[PDB]
Amino acid sequence: TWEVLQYKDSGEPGVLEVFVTINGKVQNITFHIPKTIYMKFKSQTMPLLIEKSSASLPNQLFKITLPESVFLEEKENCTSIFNDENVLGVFEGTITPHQRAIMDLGASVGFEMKDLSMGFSMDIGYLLHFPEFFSLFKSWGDTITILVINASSLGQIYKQMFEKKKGKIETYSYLVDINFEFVYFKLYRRLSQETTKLKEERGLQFLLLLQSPFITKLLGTIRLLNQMPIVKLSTLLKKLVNHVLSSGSWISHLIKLSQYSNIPICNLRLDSMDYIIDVLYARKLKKENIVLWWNEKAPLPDHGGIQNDFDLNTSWIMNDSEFPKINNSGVYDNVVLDVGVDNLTVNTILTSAEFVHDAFSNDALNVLRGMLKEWWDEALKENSTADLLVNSLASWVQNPNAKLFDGLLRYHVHNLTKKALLQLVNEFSALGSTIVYADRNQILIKTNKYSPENCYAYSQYMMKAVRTNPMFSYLDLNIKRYWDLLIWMDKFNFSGLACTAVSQWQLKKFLSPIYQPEFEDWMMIILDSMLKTKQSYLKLNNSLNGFSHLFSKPLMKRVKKLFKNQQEFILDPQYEADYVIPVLPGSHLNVKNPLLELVKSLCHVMLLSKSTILEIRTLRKELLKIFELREFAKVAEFKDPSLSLVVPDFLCEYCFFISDIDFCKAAPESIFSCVRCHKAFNQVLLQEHLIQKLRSDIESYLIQDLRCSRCHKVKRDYMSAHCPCAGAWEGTLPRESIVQKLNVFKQVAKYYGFDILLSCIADLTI
Amino acid sequence: PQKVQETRKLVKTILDQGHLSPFLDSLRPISWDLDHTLTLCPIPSTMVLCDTTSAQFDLTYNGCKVINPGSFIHNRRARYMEYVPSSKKTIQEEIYI
Ligand SMILES: [Zn+2]
Ligand SMILES: [Zn+2]
Repeated sequence: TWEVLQYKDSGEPGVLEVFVTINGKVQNITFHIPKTIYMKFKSQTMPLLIEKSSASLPNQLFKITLPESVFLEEKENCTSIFNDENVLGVFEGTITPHQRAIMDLGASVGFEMKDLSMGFSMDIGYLLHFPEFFSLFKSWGDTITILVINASSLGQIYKQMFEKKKGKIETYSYLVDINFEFVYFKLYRRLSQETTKLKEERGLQFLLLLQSPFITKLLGTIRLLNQMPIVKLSTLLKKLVNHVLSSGSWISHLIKLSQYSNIPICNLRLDSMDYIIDVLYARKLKKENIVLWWNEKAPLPDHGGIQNDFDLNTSWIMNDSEFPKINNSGVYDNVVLDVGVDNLTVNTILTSAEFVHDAFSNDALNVLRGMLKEWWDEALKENSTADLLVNSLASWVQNPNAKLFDGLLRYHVHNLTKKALLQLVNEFSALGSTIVYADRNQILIKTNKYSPENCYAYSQYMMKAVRTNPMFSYLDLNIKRYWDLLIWMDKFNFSGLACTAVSQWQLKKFLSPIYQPEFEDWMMIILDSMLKTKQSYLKLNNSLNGFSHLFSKPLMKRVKKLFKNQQEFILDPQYEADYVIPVLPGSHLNVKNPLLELVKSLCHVMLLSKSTILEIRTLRKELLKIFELREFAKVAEFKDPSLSLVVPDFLCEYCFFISDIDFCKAAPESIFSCVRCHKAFNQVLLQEHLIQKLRSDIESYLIQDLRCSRCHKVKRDYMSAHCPCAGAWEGTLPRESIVQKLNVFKQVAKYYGFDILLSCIADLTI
Repeated sequence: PQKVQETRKLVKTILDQGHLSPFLDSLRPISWDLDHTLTLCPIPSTMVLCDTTSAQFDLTYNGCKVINPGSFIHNRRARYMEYVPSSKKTIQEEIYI
């Protein structure tokens, strides 16, 4: 037969049941498929179908082909070529039969696979369950069944949503068409009763839409008659009615995905574009004759048995991710461009280009590049599915659940991304500008220019001059803000005037409550003074020279008064609540004088002004005189109150955004929700990522190399007591730093109420 | 038989080597404090050396009785092992499924 709607494996080995379409009708049919396998030796043997072969391995090779029955009846049942005899290891043996068929047959295809080779218009059914509320529907019936106000709200909510979605329904009415009755319910026997009644009304010629993100999928297949062809999918009844009326657009989108990807409708998942990318990449890899590292059973890339073992390169590859993000703090009287960036992963994969043993295979990378060029061209021609694919590639290169996931691939892509971000910085600086900040999503650039109204032409020139270089052909360079004047120490602690004044300071959050308003007020005064001085200098014509003189004496008067008030009231139960220093994530250190903490913060912000250090320094002295603190006393030195706890490369799937998020320096809204869209993140997912980071650091401590404490050589041997240069061995990750990391983890867990991470921390000790 | 020879090679390696992980830490990292728990120096009286990739067995070597119950579900049979401490017998057991 010459078109497919579903594959699924029979109970017996090597046999598929298949659902095919011809002459209008769906038909059930059955295919017999061999298991292709590769084996490797460093000696010849050929006792037995077996064939000598050649194909690139992942970083003497024979192809082998059996029906799965005899393979199973030999491999773990008989002394055979599958046992010992210098096998360096099987490779593709994990690929399930239907997952082989989906690659080599597609949709545009008992019956032997040896002779098989490479307008929907039918009925739909529906079963979405919202855990008690198993909900049922047919595209050829007039009532909806729900398991255990109801009727009234259902009828009018249907009418309302139907009115809201008339054209959207009508344009897909022929796929799925509308008013209906309803009924609301040991009770799980009804599900088998309903599904059997459906089968009796339609033995074939109808398609079943299963479930939605509150999944119970496997138990669903237990209650459901397993023999249907099924599209698997992963007073608040508005949700349900909206899904019902969404159905036709879903079928349209799925048909578009299938017709593009050449994948049957039942097998692909809307929930993971990574799987579509997997099957398509697998097709091109085998068509370019690469031995395929597809893994069905585990995340790890199936290199044969060797992926079971620990390896120091592999563990470094898996553990490591952090960009060498640049942060040049200072005051900037120049205009600063807030350059947003996107498509850096896509751009670098496109613009990319043993002796090297953790590089991903150059052949497979070439296939990924050429295939991404193919997808990109089809996105330029507005294949919406191809654009959705290219946007989703950043997930697939990182997602361990991808069938062709490889740690070396993730790392090869990652460090290429790093190198290209540095080359982008090199280009911007080569154009005479200077970089305030840079990471994988953003660059802030000093312009060597003084007014935004002069620069709206020059900025677009600059951005175009970058993107016209071939190295950056595909970047989404976007001037997201214009800063007239910028005070900057990190991306959680800055203020400036934009073209209108904004101020955000994690520094502020660690001051006691009575002084937090005071800090903001003086920040506005400092910005106003810097502005007045900038424009004053520009009317006379580093422009900041003398800006302290517009407010210094008022500031010292104010601080004398506040010091008197603190001596009056810090002890007082009437006022002590506003002098309590807050407990916070990454709360670095203790402090005994909160006014001194405010003054330290204000002086530190002003000491960012590289041109003017002397006037701020003298003002800092005369302020610290108020406390009888010496100018260089360690009590008066500024150390950042926030200890960063960054989770690298966190993914917002709703907009495919790859952000490092800092649980201490970020504001809580930027932790619990995205910062390009504003969808919220799942709490258990987030705790899981923190546990992955915690265990990554414990492992990274335990697997570390030791280093000689005076000549800094690495300890190359297993049983020396000290280095041959007489120096003792010391860790490259000293224990103190790891205790500090665990301390910030316990603080973060206590504050945000992360129960699972807290249990993990507790189970380390106890 | 190949199975006997390889399992004898396994247990004889482990007990002569006296230590459950003879491999370098670069091939199997150990928490440095707890390496004393992998060592066997007064050889145990019995060892349930469960290994997913060898035949079931109940060898004796230097008086140490070493039993591998193997994979739970193998060749359409569920498998489990009944060690009798007061006689050191080892009755293997199975269920077809
Ligand atoms: Zn988002
Ligand atoms: Zn040394």
